[PDB]
Amino acid sequence: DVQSAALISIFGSPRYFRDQRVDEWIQTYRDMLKSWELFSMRARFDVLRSKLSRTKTGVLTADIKPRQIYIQCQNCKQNINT
Amino acid sequence: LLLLHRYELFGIAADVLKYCPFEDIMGSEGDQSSIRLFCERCGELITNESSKEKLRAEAQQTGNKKIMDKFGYWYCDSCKKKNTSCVLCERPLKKLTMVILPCGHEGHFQCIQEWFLDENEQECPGGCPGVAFI
Amino acid sequence: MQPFDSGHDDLVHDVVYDFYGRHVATCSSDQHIKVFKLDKDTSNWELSDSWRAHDSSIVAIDWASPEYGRIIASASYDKTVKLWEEDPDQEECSGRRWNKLCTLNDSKGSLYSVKFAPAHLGLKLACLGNDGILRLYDALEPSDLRSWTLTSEMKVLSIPPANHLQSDFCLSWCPSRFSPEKLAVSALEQAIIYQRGKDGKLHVAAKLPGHKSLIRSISWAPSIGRWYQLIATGCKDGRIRIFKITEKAELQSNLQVELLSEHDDHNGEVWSVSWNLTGTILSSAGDDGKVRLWKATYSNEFKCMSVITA
Amino acid sequence: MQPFDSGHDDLVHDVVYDFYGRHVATCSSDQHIKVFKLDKDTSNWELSDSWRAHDSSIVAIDWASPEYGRIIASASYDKTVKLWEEDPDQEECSGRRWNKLCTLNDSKGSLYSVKFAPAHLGLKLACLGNDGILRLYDALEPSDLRSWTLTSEMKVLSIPPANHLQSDFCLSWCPSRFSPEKLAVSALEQAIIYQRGKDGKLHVAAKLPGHKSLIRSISWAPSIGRWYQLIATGCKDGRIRIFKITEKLELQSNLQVELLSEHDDHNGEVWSVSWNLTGTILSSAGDDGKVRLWKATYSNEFKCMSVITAQ
Ligand SMILES: [Zn+2]
Ligand SMILES: [Zn+2]
Ligand SMILES: [Zn+2]
Ligand SMILES: [Zn+2]
Repeated sequence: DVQSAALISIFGSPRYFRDQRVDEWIQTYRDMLKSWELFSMRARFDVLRSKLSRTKTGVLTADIKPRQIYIQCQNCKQNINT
Repeated sequence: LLLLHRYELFGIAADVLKYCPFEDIMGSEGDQSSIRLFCERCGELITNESSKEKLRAEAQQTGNKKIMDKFGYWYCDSCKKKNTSCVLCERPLKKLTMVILPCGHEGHFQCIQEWFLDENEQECPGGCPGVAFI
Repeated sequence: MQPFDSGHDDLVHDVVYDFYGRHVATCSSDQHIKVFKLDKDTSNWELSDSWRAHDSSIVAIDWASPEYGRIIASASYDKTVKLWEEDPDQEECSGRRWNKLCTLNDSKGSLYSVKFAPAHLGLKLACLGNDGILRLYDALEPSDLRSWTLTSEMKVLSIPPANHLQSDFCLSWCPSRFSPEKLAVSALEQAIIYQRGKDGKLHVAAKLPGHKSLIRSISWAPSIGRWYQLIATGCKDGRIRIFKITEKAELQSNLQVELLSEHDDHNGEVWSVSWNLTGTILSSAGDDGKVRLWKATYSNEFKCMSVITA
Repeated sequence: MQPFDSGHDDLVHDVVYDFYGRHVATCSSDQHIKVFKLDKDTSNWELSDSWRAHDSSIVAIDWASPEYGRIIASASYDKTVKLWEEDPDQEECSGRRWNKLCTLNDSKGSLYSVKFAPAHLGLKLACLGNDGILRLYDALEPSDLRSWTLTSEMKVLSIPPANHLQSDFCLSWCPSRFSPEKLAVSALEQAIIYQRGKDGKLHVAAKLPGHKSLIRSISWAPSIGRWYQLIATGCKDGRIRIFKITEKLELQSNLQVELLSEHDDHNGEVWSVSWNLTGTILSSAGDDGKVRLWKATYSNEFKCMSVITAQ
């Protein structure tokens, strides 16, 4: 029951520590959700993982998806997101 | 053209401007809707000169110009990036995108419209705290 | 049970699902590949395309990862592997819905099994024929999916078998993104696990003991999150062997293999063995005409639960 | 569309549309700028915001191009020109919906006319008031809207006047995209056309004759395909003068000014003149509160089409 394991683990595994088993369960549940074509539920799982990774200070600890767009400026000809 | 722009007829203005025999009607900078991207893994600019040159040579040899449809800016020739994926469905994305602004994530029209209208969700569907609502 | 006719004029050899479980590809000895889609409304299997693929009998096909597009490999007995990409701007049931990409004319023998590596390893391939040579084909150039480069060439069998003696080969990758690259390769009577080393080349890692006869099917169970991996093997004997693998020169991790169970319920030859998505239900077909479903008990012993006669 | 009443407590001096014909901005003498937007539902004008801008009566206004944002420039008697930009963040009709960008406090006398250049010149602002000098302000970087540099300063009058109160300075730009830059100055009673030469400095192109009284307005005509261009001027006597301008390629082109018409149907003082976007239908204001529409006849002269009076 990796679904219940992941949905319980995201309540404070990367917020307080870091173990490989929780990341394995999270990736396995995300792959299963992709395989069932539950992309909306995968997105809800991702935003819940982002929301529950807020520390006491406020620094996010979730391994979020990296940026895919780096627009080049028309005038200065440099990266707008550095 | 300015009179057409004064009314809400922009597609007609685009049709008029696309096939105008005069080449310097609106602006002289050339391409002002052209967007250049840096790569998400190496940081170099996605210009793809090698792929365009090879596909131009191949299409010159084989005659048909459908080989040049394989050229695109969804891959990087320096870092050998395979494809850019949709933020919701994780499928290859080649022809039309819908970029979420504050976080810089891709999307099909149907996928992004589904997540931001049908599901009534105000967050980015890729795990982003910045509320890019509607 | 609802039987649907696939429409081939000869024996249907291999049937494989896609990643999303709504498309099935059937190869046969009539030199044809057929792709069937599962209709959402009518809930009946209907044909999408049917095109001639090879000049001999196709025996193994595989779907690619859905994040690399829709690519179907096809390994036939004419010493070719052909990769097929769908262009959706064609009519269905026409023969032009799946476009040819590349022919791999490097195999000197009749190919038996073709498999895609998992998506975290890239767009890789794995071919095996009666020449006894395991070949890995990558997709390095991302602009065109027609330049596939051979990268790993490992010899499984020392000499190829003669034409009068039968042979069977099968492959199974490692569906684990959190483990190093592994490959279960089934020779005639041998089962070898190949691991990717620090030098970028495959090496012999472990061998599954037993297997006094021909191995007909190999299958690596999905790692749902457990600490032990599972390999299921169906031999020419009646044995459905399940191997439990625990992972801990020039190899990133040495691995130990212990036989978990051994079942003689089929009383014949286990032609095919497979796994579920979560590795809880096994399915095994045999010469008794019955497909058995196996589930692990509380004490980690697999016991049959259903028998489906045909 | 039906007429509507503004909340202004004094005389409205200049009303100017936006580009898209849905946003209207009125500057008045009670120190208020009220901007109204045309609602899609029921086709009625609705208020956007109302903020005090200057310390005197505001006599000029001109929107900028929508590609440079919702910029409104207002000129008043306080010798300053202030630029204002809409903010969707603040609530409508709150008063904080608009924000200043730069105050053009580079004048000694009260400024009368502010006008925005055609978009192929960039973001350029024309200012003319009681000092007798035409001030041109350029945005050398259109990226930032708070930076404004004076670039051209041409003395349109020989001497400063004595009766500074009895003066009116009006400006009008030339919407020809591919002709050289042309600017119209009506300083006190003389109308001057200014063309940009090869040296990069403005020069006197041609002079409109006549104009026996103070020129209260000026408007250039959008020439859609015509080989000649039209200028509408309005004098204090009530005479509406339509000049015919022919351009043939130190300036690189000479201008031949030929008077085409002179109408005195307004028994008063023509405060404002205007063109429609075709350069055909001309409308004029007056001291009688009447609005007269003028259209070209079969001949080369113009004739009145309707007299819109207010009761
Ligand atoms: Zn820049
Ligand atoms: Zn790159
Ligand atoms: Zn998508
Ligand atoms: Zn995002």
